[PDB]
Amino acid sequence: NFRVYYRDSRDPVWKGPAKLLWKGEGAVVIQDNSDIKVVPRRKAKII
Amino acid sequence: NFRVYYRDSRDPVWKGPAKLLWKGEGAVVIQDNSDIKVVPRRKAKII
Amino acid sequence: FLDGIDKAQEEHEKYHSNWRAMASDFNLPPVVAKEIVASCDKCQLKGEAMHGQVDCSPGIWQLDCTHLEGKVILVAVHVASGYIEAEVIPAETGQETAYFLLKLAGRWPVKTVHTDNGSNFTSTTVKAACWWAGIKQKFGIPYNPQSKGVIESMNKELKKIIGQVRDQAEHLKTAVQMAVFIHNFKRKGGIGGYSAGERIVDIIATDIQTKELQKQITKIQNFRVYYRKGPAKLLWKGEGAVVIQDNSDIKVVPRRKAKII
Amino acid sequence: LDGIDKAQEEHEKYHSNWRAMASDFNLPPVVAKEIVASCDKCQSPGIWQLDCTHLEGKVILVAVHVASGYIEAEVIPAETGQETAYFLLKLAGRWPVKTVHTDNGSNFTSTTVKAACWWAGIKQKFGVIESMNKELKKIIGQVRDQAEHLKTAVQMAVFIHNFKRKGGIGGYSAGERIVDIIATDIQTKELQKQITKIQNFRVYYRWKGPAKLLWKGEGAVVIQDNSDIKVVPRRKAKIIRD
Amino acid sequence: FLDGIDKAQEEHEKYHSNWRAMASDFNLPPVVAKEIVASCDKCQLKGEAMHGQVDCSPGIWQLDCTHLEGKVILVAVHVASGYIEAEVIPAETGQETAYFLLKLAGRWPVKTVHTDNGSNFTSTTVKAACWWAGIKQKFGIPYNPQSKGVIESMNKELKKIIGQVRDQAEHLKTAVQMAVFIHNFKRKGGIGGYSAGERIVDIIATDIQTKELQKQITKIQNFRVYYRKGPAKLLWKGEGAVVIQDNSDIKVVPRRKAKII
Amino acid sequence: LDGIDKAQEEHEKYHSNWRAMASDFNLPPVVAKEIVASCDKCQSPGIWQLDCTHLEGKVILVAVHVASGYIEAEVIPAETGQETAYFLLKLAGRWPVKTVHTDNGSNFTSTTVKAACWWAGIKQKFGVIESMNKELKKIIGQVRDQAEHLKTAVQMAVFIHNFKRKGGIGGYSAGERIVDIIATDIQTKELQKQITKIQNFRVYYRWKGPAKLLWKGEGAVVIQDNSDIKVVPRRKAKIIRD
Amino acid sequence: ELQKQITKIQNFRVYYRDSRDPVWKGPAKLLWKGEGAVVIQDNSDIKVVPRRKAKIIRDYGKQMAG
Amino acid sequence: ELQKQITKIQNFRVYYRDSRDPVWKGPAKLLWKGEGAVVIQDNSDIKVVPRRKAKIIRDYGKQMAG
DNA sequence: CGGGAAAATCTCTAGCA
DNA sequence: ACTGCTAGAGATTTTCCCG
DNA sequence: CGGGAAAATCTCTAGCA
DNA sequence: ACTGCTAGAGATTTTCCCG
Ligand SMILES: C[C@@H]1CCO[C@H]2Cn3cc(C(=O)NCc4ccc(F)cc4F)c(=O)c(O)c3C(=O)N12
Ligand SMILES: C[C@@H]1CCO[C@H]2Cn3cc(C(=O)NCc4ccc(F)cc4F)c(=O)c(O)c3C(=O)N12
Ligand SMILES: [Mg+2]
Ligand SMILES: [Mg+2]
Ligand SMILES: [Mg+2]
Ligand SMILES: [Mg+2]
Ligand SMILES: [Zn+2]
Ligand SMILES: [Zn+2]
Repeated sequence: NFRVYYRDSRDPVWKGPAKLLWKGEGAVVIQDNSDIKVVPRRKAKII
Repeated sequence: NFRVYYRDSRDPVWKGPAKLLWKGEGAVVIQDNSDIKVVPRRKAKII
Repeated sequence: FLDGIDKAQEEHEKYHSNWRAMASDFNLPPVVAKEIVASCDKCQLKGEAMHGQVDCSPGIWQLDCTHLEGKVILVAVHVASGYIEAEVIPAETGQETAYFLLKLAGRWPVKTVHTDNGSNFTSTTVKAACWWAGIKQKFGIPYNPQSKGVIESMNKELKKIIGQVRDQAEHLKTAVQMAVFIHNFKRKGGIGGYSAGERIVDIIATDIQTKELQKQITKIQNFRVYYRKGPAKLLWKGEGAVVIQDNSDIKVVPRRKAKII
Repeated sequence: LDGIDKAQEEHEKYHSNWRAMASDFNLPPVVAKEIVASCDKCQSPGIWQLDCTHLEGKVILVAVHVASGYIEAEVIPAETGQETAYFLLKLAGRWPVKTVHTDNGSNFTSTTVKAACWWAGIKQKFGVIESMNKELKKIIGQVRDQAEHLKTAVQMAVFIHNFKRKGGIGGYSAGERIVDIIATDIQTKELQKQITKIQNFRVYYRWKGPAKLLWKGEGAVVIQDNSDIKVVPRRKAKIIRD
Repeated sequence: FLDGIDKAQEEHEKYHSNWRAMASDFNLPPVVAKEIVASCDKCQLKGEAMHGQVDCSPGIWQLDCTHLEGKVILVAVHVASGYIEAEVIPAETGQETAYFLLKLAGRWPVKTVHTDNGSNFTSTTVKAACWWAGIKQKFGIPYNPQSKGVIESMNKELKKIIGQVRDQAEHLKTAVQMAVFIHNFKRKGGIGGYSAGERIVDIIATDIQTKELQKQITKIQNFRVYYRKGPAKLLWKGEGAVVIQDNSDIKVVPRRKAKII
Repeated sequence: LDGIDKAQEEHEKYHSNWRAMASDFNLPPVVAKEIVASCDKCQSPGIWQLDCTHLEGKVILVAVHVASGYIEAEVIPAETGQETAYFLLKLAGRWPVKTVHTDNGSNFTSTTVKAACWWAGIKQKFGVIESMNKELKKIIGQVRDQAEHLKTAVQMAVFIHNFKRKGGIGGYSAGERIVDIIATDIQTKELQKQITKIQNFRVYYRWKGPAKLLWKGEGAVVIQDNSDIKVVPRRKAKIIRD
Repeated sequence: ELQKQITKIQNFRVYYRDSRDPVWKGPAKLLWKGEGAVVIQDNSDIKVVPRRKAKIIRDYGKQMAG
Repeated sequence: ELQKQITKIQNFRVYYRDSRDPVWKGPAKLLWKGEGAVVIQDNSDIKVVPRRKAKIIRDYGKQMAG
């Protein structure tokens, strides 16, 4: 599996780790504490 | 001679034409109605 | 360096050293230093250094609102051509957005709309209007104007032309319509040296024409190809290459090891 | 190139147009247009028709692209020159509008409508609009119950007419037809541009007299001398501007 | 096209058409279309698409103030190395800026300072302090933070490290000093895989050493060179090339057509 | 490479250090350091000295880099551990501070100063500082009239001492000297890194027994066998990790 | 009959992009068109392109210049 | 005497930029240094560089790895 | 000389507000 | 007469290690 | 085949707020 | 499961025009 770290939409603080649920060209889908979220790959890091 | 057109520091409206007084790498020195001004070449156009 | 990793760990627990500092100092391999930095949550602070690519299928429009002199200008762009349609509306409300979209879809073929999450767009009215006229609503990632870069740049350009012409009109709505005319027919460039109006006409006519031609080809050209595997429909062949579609998976294979029946 | 004589024979047998030659025997469009223009015996997309309609005590402004029957309509607050002018300015910024045909009225014969027409480069001229207003009203009645305010029913009828009704030769919508007509018109204007570009030159070949330049390619130069199109190699010809 | 230019002029007086639209439509040469656009004041709306380059001589520092949790952090960077010095001050005043600069110039060799035009920097106090310690004050173009890009990026980086360490300290000033330590000694990269502390030491020692070596060479190596022209001091020679300095104008000439005396 | 024997003879004649060999006969520093380390008969930059001084009813914190005499000073509100710790944390983030030598006092022997020393990796130890405080006070008196508040005169005296006074061997400032000393120290730590890297390998050449790897180049491998440095071609040698 | 269709499809110009390159790649040459993928010819190199990334035109213009 | 000085100047590495390129150009080789211009050797190509654009170091770690 | 692996170099982004 | 930069994250291209 | 001139292509920026 | 873009301004590199 992968850990995801991500800037949320407006908040400047980086959150994570979250699970990777889906990876596209341009965006990812992550799960952080039962909270599905869609983040730009610009605002996210997958390990 | 050259005409200069330039965004001033903060105002979004483009002014000009002004005379070229000096041209450097990165900035120009212009005269617009007896008002010497130093503009970035990013914010200016010389014709 | 088995001993240094422990020292590099306790140190990073304090200074959070990049991988190079720890590799230099505690004499660790680059992979081990990178592994130490990689497991610290307090150092995962930067995203990927790329950009996505927005969709450009001939049926997708990007809509946004924008503000100029106290008024709300509602703007659409056809993504593939750059063709804009704008209008000074009196309020960023769902009623004025659903009416604008109903007019757009009655003029041009609109399949998908891409907007941000402003309320006028996430309305039940805009939704029932899109439903009535078979339009699919895409919402970008919240607070990601990059997902709508086309319409955002067109906001920039529309407002630049509006500034150029504003003195030729009394009211803002007239300036706005003149700027739409000017962007659509008086500015040439892009892929075919086109104006946005000509370019959209080309994109729509080409779409119609090629869909027709292909319906005809596939009605006539009926073949099954075996390559390397099972049967596969033949798409196009030529110049020592035979593009086929097997199990909804298009692939190009060389002419050898490929028999047509 | 080699089939120019065949194209010339074709035109003398069926009087077909330049597009047919260009699609069949593979010729540049200027050369086909020249072949079709050499026989004297062988000798719209921008006109809109405007009119107002009244419905349930409100006025609908209707513009019909005559060549296609494509319709653009909206409800307007009042039959004024301001509203007719704003309508016209919207229409011309969205479709190439060259000429508007209106009835003798006030809104249409107004200095503000005239000023909008002048700013947009539109010429004015004072039974299509009537029949297509009838069809508009029919659709507006067919869908009235699906919308509270009248303007929504007017735009729903515009949608249905432009895209859900189908007829004619091969069953196309008004949107399909206007797109094809405007596309043909862009082709036409482009070929006119190419002619207007090349007709300002003269060619000298093998020297012989002056000869009109038609096409200019990689290893050939198609010209015209004494009403007879002829191909010469580029190295053996000289092109000047006059 | 002499006739079209008049039509292209009246049209541009209305729509302001880019050069491509007018060239396409009125059949004008590209140079003539560009000349029409070029003489309309209402179309000169975009600057040059480049960036300048900030000075990086070993004696120039960039100073800025920045804000974090209600406090004012005064920051300096040595441009050539990336070496930072910061301090939570109680007020963006000239007194607290002149005292900070007096301390910097007593620790490191400071020749020029580059700041924006905020009041703390354009003070008479900062000016008399810079005068006392022979420092030259450069002020960038007003509202051009690009001229101070180095210190601005260092603001970004300082605040990132401060966020990483903030929980290890009670007060902000302690977090700030720890972040200065961390940036100066616990982050390696750049030109010589250095930390900013090592890099500044190298830049200063190299400057001292090479100035000395050259004083010695020029005291020993005394020659006049004639090339192509008059006499010219010889700077360095080798590998079929002889760099000379004539009339305060350095030039490299090939070994041929150049005689040393 | 060829002059390794000459360097060996040189060390047996004048007992010069590895830097001399590396600068003279052009040898990698690890090989020169090995040559200088093979003779038993031939066998600071991070120490600071802290102390407080009192002047006109205010306390000055003074830190002197002993190897150079470079001084860092400021006025502090009070002789507390908080202020000594904040001073120390500033000093270590700006100069590489390994060891601080203080007198037996309160501020210096405090859990907060101890915590700052521990966070920054500084060792503590409880007539240089006295003389250089005297010189500091002399300059502070020389410039007092040029500044109203005492802290400005303290920083002006710091400036003058670190950069306007000159003495010693060739007349350098304390800033010049500390920069050279820290630069030598970075060189030293780098050579120590290179040794600590290479000494984890063994070499087999021509096979013979194990041999310590010294330098590894493009077309040569300098090793050491039986206390005798020897050069072998790379193709004829094999390097492993142990 | 059919070859006319193939060559006419062939006259249509395809601008397109790849996964990470923001620059649009010069007019290729349309070989086949489907509901979601386009098959083109870019400098004697056959590529398949997602529909969502390909703008297809005729270049009325290049065409009337031949 | 003098050649030692020349080669020692020669050991110093020069990073530098040109007029419109934001990228720093890899270590050249210091040939001469003046109050405002630096003369370097960048891949057997002698250039003169404004001082304000050149960062000059030794690379203490390259030097001690020889 | 040649793959595989490692390292160096290149490309590109956010934030500095 | 003055001027975007920095440091990390993936991608690409050199460099190296031994058969 | 070869310079010179023109055109096409490349590189890069602000604003969208 | 989604995604920066656009149009102009200088710079650079192809393409062309005729000796
Ligand atoms: C309340 C709705 C919904 C939720 O969010 C807000 C706020 N917002 C902010 C911007 C904006 O920041 N544009 C600057 C920009 C920056 C980068 C880039 F690539 C493109 C760009 F346009 C918009 O454009 C926009 O339409 C909105 C909006 O509509 N809303
Ligand atoms: C009152 C003083 C003097 C006059 O102007 C103001 C306002 N200002 C604004 C920014 C700012 O907008 N930073 C964002 C940014 C954008 C682009 C870029 F390349 C670098 C960047 F930092 C500053 O950083 C800053 O120090 C000030 C300041 O000090 N002042
Ligand atoms: Mg919006
Ligand atoms: Mg927006
Ligand atoms: Mg500031
Ligand atoms: Mg700032
Ligand atoms: Zn960490
Ligand atoms: Zn204009």
